[PDB]
Amino acid sequence: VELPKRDPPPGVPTDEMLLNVDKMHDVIAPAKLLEYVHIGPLAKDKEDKVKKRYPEFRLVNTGPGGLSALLRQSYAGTAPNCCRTFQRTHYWKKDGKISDKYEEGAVLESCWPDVHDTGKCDVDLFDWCQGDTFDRNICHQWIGSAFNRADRTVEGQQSLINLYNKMQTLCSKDASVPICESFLHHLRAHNTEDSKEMIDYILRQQSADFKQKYMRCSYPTRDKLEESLKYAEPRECWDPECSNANVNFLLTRNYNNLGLCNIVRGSGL
Amino acid sequence: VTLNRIKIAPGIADIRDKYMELGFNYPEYNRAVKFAEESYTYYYETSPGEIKPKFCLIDGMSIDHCSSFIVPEFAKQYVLIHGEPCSSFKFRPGSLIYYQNEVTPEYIKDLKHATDYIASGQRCHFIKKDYLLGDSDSVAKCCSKTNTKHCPKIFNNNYKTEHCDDFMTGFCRNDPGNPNCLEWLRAKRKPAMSTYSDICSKHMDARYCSEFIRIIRPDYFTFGDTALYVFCNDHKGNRNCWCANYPKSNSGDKYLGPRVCWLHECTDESRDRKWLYYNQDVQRTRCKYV
Amino acid sequence: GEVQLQASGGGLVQPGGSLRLSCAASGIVFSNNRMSWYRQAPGKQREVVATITSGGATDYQDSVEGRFTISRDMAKNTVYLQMNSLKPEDTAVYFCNARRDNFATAIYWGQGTQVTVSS
Repeated sequence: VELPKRDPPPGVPTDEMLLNVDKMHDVIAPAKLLEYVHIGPLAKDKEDKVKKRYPEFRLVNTGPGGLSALLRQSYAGTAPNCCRTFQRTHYWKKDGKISDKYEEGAVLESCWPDVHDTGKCDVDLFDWCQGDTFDRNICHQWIGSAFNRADRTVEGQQSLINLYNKMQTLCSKDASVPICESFLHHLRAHNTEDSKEMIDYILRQQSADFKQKYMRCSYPTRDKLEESLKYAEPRECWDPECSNANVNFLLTRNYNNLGLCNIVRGSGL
Repeated sequence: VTLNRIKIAPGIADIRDKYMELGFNYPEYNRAVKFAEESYTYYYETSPGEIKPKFCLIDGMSIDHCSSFIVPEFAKQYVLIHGEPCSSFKFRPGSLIYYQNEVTPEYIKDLKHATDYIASGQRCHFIKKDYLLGDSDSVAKCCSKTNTKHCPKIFNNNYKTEHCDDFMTGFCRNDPGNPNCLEWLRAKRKPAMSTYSDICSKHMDARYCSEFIRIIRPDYFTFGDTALYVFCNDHKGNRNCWCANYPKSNSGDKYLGPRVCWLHECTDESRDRKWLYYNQDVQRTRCKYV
Repeated sequence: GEVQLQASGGGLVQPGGSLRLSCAASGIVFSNNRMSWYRQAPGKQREVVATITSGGATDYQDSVEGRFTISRDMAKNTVYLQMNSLKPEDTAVYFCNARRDNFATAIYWGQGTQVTVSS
């Protein structure tokens, strides 16, 4: 008996059906948590290839015909690869080497977006910014950003206080090392009673050799102090020791007195 | 069982709905199963955030047959998910068998075990999402905002999210005066502020570095201080660097901190403040004139 | 005559204690002079320990910096010297001193008070 046959209309694929995961390394890498990145139809044999390329993601079968998507679950970026730069958000691992650019057979590893807005880098950078590995740009920006730490929760705030105690202990031993001169400077720019108090504590803890070399404006000689009583203005306004001093090594009292010298219109000294 | 009579009876109102007049030797199997075919060319949603064409995707059928009934421009933002199970005719693929008064879920199963007249599959089901990028160049066009036509919002939200950060670091290094690059910098995330810190350590004289300093002060002033330090070390003879790195002393710290007002050139109101350090500029506003 | 700079507040205290010295000036206004606390150990020249300008800026000797603090009260016209963490080498006679801003000849010295620290 005859049958009324009819073929369906020709298929018209959408953008999703034409997606190829092997072309989307720059689409998948910036993906965030709770975000589905559709990658199109994926054959069964290419599932391990995709899952090993993106271990931080879960491969989800979203629709028929093998339609799949990737959902970021975590960030596996390590401190030495994420903390010593502010511009690299991810990197690729292949044959034991680390590269900024993608290559077939590599494994994606991504950094937390807030890795420098929290204290997740304080431990690694506390050691890296000492000694020969000191990078002036990265380390100054690290210390400076800690003062305006965007993580204002009780945890980001507490990690900030833990870092201050470590820097206070370290810089009390020697405040001349570059990371400590930067910490003293940023305390000065913060301009609070706590930061000023920590400055005086660190500088007063220094050795006699440090004070004789850098803090002669704070500790004048007998003849210098006795002569300064003959003038009405503060000693810091005329003392050559204070005009040649490193402002990061001045006690808070001396630093405040430097801005009380009555500058005549123009240059007043 | 063997079929002896077949006929297609038109529907009542919707042309897409029709009836399949079936006739068998066992009269208990005789039935008039209503089915739906095609749909339209949807440029609209059938449900809130959904497009479910009247089409039963049979197991094994090509996947783009289900999307035959959507305008391609409209279908760019829709993804095909799994649908509810349905039935169809093997000789007439894509038909949507209805489960009505006489057509029970059991009947349609008994027929499939009987003869090769009915296939099974899942219902067409599209969900609204957003545009789906697939190239590195598509990311480039969206993030650089040279072409924002088929861009999801995560790559076209005026840099409110961090999705474009990795592309913009290299893009803005090559063209720091780009207006979209300054907008990306105004979002004040670390990659942007670090990128312009490297740029302005070489091009602090440029006008876009004056904007860089204004954006980052006072929340992230260190990114400008490091750039000014590098720039005025590499350009120690530049007169613009007179107050930041005094050229006639070993350290160049003659006018740092409160000593900034000891020279009129450092406090001149007509000078761009990018030529002073952040705290040096703060002390300038606290100078006591007589 | 009648330019009085009497110092008080001294006494005897074990090393580690504290003393607060006072000097209520008369015949002299602080908004016009620099006040300075001196001390003189037995058989030794006098040395300045702390000072304060007519504007209020302070300064200290290095061996007392952080331990001593010099303050002023413009209403009471009295200058103070808070002494903390007294070390045995602080035993001396502490006395007031007033020096005009630009009138150097008008300098005045006060009557000291005894500070002794020991066990």
